[PDB]
Amino acid sequence: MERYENLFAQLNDRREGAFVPFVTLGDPGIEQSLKIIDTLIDAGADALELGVPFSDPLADGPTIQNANLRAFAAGVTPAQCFEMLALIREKHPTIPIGLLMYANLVFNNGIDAFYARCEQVGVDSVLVADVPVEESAPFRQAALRHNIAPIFICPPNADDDLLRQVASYGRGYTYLLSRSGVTGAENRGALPLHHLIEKLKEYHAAPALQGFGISSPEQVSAAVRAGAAGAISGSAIVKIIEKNLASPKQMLAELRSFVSAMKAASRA
Amino acid sequence: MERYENLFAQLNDRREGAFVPFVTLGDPGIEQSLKIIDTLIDAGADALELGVPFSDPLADGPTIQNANLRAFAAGVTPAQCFEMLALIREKHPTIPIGLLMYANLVFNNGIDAFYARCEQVGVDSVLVADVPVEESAPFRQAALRHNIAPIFICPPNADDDLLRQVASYGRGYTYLLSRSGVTGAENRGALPLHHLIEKLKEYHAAPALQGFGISSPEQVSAAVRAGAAGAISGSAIVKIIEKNLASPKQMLAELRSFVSAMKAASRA
Amino acid sequence: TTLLNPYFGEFGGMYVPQILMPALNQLEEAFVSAQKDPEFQAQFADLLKNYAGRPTALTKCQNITAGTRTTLYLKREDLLHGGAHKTNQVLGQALLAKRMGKSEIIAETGAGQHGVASALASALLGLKCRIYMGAKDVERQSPNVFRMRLMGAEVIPVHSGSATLKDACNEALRDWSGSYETAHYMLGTAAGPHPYPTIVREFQRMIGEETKAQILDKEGRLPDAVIACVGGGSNAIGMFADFINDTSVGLIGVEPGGHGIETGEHGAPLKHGRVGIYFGMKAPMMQTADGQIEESYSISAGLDFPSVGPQHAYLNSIGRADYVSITDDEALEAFKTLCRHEGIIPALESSHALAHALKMMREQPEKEQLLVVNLSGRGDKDIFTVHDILKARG
Amino acid sequence: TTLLNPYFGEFGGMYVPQILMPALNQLEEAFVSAQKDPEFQAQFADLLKNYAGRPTALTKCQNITAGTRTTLYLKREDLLHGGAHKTNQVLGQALLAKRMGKSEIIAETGAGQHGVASALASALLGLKCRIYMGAKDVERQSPNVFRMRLMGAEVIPVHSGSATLKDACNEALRDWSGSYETAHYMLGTAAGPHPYPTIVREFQRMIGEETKAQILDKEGRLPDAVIACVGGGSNAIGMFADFINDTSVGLIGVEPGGHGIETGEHGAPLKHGRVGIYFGMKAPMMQTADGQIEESYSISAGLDFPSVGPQHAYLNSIGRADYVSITDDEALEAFKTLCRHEGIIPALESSHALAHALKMMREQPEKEQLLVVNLSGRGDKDIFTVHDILKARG
Ligand SMILES: O=C(O)C[C@H](NC(=O)Cc1c[nH]c2ccccc12)C(=O)O
Ligand SMILES: O=C(O)C[C@H](NC(=O)Cc1c[nH]c2ccccc12)C(=O)O
Ligand SMILES: *Cc1c(COP(=O)(O)O)cnc(C)c1O
Ligand SMILES: *Cc1c(COP(=O)(O)O)cnc(C)c1O
Ligand code: NA
Ligand code: NA
Repeated sequence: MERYENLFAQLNDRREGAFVPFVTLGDPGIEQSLKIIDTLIDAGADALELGVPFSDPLADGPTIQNANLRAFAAGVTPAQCFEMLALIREKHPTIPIGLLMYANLVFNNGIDAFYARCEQVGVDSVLVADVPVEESAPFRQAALRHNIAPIFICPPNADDDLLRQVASYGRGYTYLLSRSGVTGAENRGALPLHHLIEKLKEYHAAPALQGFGISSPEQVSAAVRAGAAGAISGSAIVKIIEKNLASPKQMLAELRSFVSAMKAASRA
Repeated sequence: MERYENLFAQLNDRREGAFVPFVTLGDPGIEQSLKIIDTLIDAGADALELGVPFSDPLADGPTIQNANLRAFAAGVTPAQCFEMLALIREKHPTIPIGLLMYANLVFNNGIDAFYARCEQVGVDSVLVADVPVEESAPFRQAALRHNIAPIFICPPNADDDLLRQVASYGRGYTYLLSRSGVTGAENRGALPLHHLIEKLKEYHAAPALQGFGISSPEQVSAAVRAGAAGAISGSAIVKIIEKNLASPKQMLAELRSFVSAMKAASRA
Repeated sequence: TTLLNPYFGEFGGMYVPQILMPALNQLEEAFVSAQKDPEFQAQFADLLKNYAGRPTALTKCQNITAGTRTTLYLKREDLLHGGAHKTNQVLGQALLAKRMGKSEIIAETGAGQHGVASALASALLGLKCRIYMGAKDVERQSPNVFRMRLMGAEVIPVHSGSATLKDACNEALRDWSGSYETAHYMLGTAAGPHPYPTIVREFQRMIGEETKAQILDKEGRLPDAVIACVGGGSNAIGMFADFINDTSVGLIGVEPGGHGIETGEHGAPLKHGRVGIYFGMKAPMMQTADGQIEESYSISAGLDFPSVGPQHAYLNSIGRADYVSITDDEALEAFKTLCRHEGIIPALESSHALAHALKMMREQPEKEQLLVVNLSGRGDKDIFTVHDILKARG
Repeated sequence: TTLLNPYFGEFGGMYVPQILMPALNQLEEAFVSAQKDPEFQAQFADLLKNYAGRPTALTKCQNITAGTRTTLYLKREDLLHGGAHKTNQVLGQALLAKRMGKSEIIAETGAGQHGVASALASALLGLKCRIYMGAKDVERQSPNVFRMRLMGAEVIPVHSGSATLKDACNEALRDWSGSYETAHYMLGTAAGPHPYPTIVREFQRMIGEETKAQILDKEGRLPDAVIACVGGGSNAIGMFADFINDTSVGLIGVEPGGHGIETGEHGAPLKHGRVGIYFGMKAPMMQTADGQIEESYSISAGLDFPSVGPQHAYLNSIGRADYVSITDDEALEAFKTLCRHEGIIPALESSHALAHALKMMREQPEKEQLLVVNLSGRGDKDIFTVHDILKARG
């Protein structure tokens, strides 16, 4: 399908950036997670990035480590995540849905089979956190055979060859990394990204979404001003979950308030 | 003095063997030990062999190890033993008194001084358990300067050179060892000693007293029949002490009975 | 793009987040440079000789083989400084880190030996060392944790996941993802992303080089087989490397069979796991049916790496090396046997290799065979474990 | 009458009950015969090389001496099989026992290392080994006791006297007094009646022979001083022997000062005891004023022999060797220092020698001096002791 392309076209017609929250599917349980996701959309999310719980999430900081742990505490499996994804798509036909995966879960029972399942449930993209461009070939090929955009991370010091490859290989959006390290809400990015952004446009890369440390509305408006198409916030969203486990209602209200403010920062 | 020579002369005039018990001085306390010693004499002991408690009695089996431990439990020191010896001599002017020492106690504060103290209290001989003939020179010389007989052990396999040296170096009596190993009442000697005895007489050695494992009257009469001048019993006497600690009276009676029977076996 | 091939057949690769690729490429270039640099080689040789105690002895065990036609030698990595073979490659990696200008070392450890080794090398060579260790393993390896600290290293418990070695592996990579400009990740086995499987083999290959010279000296020919336990694969590839081109020499790798393969409680991914992608490489892994990584189980705490080096999976696939497993009880019997008959207390890791050689001998006692077992470490550390088990028996 | 002189000046001798003299004379004759027998020498050399791991490394410690004009090397007996130098001489004595046709070994031990060594040598060489150990020491050396048993030895607690090493020494001699026709007494230090001080030095002198070759190789000259701890005297006389005729080389022996000499709670009989006769020899002893033998006290359990070899008392009297003491706290500081700065965990016994070398360095940091410390053993065994003390502090 063309969900990201349609989105970015729409937002550009409104001079608006994308605001894309991340959560782990099934955190803190399946029913609550589905409610969390509908709340994120109703509050203004332009797309979703969704994690499938994995035993060893070696690119994630503690916040998302713990989201995975809560989801495993609820017995969440990849098959259950695919059932969730199908239901989310059935409720929301146009919003782009990207998965955040680790390689073993994609390769496990066949890379082509994993991408075919993504296409069947109506997922639009897949970022495999531990597959660098050098190892990406079978992943990007299977993604594209099944109408799934393979997403690549562009590190903030990426050299020219890397920029060209990320431009050539990715589709849907380019994940523009704010800083080295692992996911986390606390550590803000100290790097000027205007240059990477311009070079990405030069090479006709998919539109850039900035991520890592994106935790406040001002960072959303700054990413857009630097030329990115939008921003992704995950650890900050997940901390709202972690803080409100004892009150599901307050959890949804605080998620609503945060997403609303983040999305408001992206508007012209 | 000439106490052993006088004794052996007397016994020979009666065709009688010597019966010589051993105890540790001060076991189980000084007053009881003095009573034990007078009982041994009244019951018929012809001479006494007396141990000074030492920390590391490396030629003694458990029975005498424990006698030393009891004596140390009562605080017995070598100075107290010398006071005991003086009192025993003051009560009994002719009975020969031999000490069983370890070398450190003799060398400690001067070998000559130790022998001079023995002469002052009226001791007749000293057997230093861990001084073989090869190391005996300063010991035998000091003994003889102070009218103390140095006693040597003749092992049951002693070769001819050793027999000659034991004959030449010892005085008073020759300690005729029943068997290898360490003191103990239980293990009886399996060696014919008639040959060593004859060779000792041939070399004009001091009269032989058989010791180690001597625990019954029949062994006393057998030693005499083999040509020894007598026998020494120690572990068997010490076990009577060990068995009767809770009844000092019964202890003395059982010592009396045992010594009486052992001495009776030595009579023509 | 790399200087050296990151794959052994289908196995290996560099499956790390893009942010770590420059660290890997830098390390590979420094390693290739160091391997041609005679001053680096002389410095490594000097530490291995005068600090670590190389060469190690090759001991013939005639009491064990009496009455059979097996002759058995043990390569004595138990006599290496630190008590296990891991010391060879940490010295090499510490020198690599210094060649690259790095002042800090990150290392993961399970049973503690890799932590101790990396702490000693760091102490000797002036590097600031921090070690990650799953909290369950910290609790059960109090002795090793204190050794690391006495040697100046920082030991950081890891409470995520299963709180054991794989979770410490994750944590080391997370930290390195942010600190690679100043820190070198001193990985503890011949596994993980290229170039580590290659570096760790090359910095362990003196085991087999010395074994070859020693057996030719003493027997005038090569072994019929060299046998080594396989936790992650370093001691075994160190023994096997120099013999790979000697086609008559059998290479036997022994994985922990735990309570028995059929029970599922084992640590033998190479022969009984399923290929997956994790810890930077494609290789056979202990994993659930859905693809979650699981722990390896062994009576021996150091055969805990839940995967296996990609070079072993490759040598197995082409049939140049054979891999078998040995159970806890077989390893324990071999540990007892070596103590009583040769006066050498072997690590329970290494006892898995010895146990397989003893089966080769006892199964066919009149087969003429010359075997070398890599005695990868000493078993002082295992005395309590063995005691308590035998106490549960008498 | 003997073949060799049993005395070193006034010290030494054969003060045993007459029944043991033939055992001593037999052992001396067998030793003299063995020392001229090239087949015995080749057999001993072969075990020391291919079983024990000789020669051991000589390690320079530049991190410790940085900023001073001391260069320090450590002779690495910690890398010998068994983890301590005692392995050299038990192999030699086991061969002597076999040369005499004996099938059984008796040995005493305090901290357990001599028991472990005698059990390993016995296991390797087919001898039935029984070990005496004071019951207080059995209780505090559970690890070593179990190692002895895993190696087939019988361990017999001794409850007499103070139930520690001297009482086990007594018990070994009692047993030998009855069993010498079938058993050899494998005495654990360079002390006791002749010929043991002489045999044990000769079966340890490879330490100093290798040290001399190694230091000439590396520095082109002999050390200014070689430094070794003194429990009973074997590792020290092993280091010192080959240098005795090199008059420029200082020989420094370090006894345990315990809580401090003035406290009386120490283990330094050579410099602070009184000559006595015990355990078959005339030598300085820990003893009461009345002549009862007493225990040595040290934080290190293996510096417990309450006397000292007669050759040391002799070398001290003529002023060829110097003897000093080091307290528990000084030894502990040296143990910590070596761990942190060289990545080597030394036995607390050996830490007494290192501590004295560190004082030589720090007292006079611009004196040019080349020192060798005999690192007699590894300190894995001391980790808990050190931990608990530092815990009592923080
Ligand atoms: O909050 C952000 O800036 C977004 C970022 N997380 C994501 O973009 C989703 C995510 C979860 N795990 C990974 C691993 C790699 C890339 C992205 C992710 C974070 O938590 O720092
Ligand atoms: O009972 C005996 O046969 C006497 C022998 N004891 C002695 O003769 C006294 C003794 C005590 N300690 C020693 C040491 C050496 C010789 C003699 C003794 C014994 O107990 O076996
Ligand atoms: C670590 C260790 C092993 C297992 O690791 P490998 O990388 O497979 O060699 C085996 N033996 C000992 C003694 C070890 O310390
Ligand atoms: C036994 C031991 C010692 C003390 O005995 P010596 O006979 O004086 O050498 C010293 N260091 C270590 C490591 C020991 O095991
Ligand atoms: Na494994
Ligand atoms: Na001493």
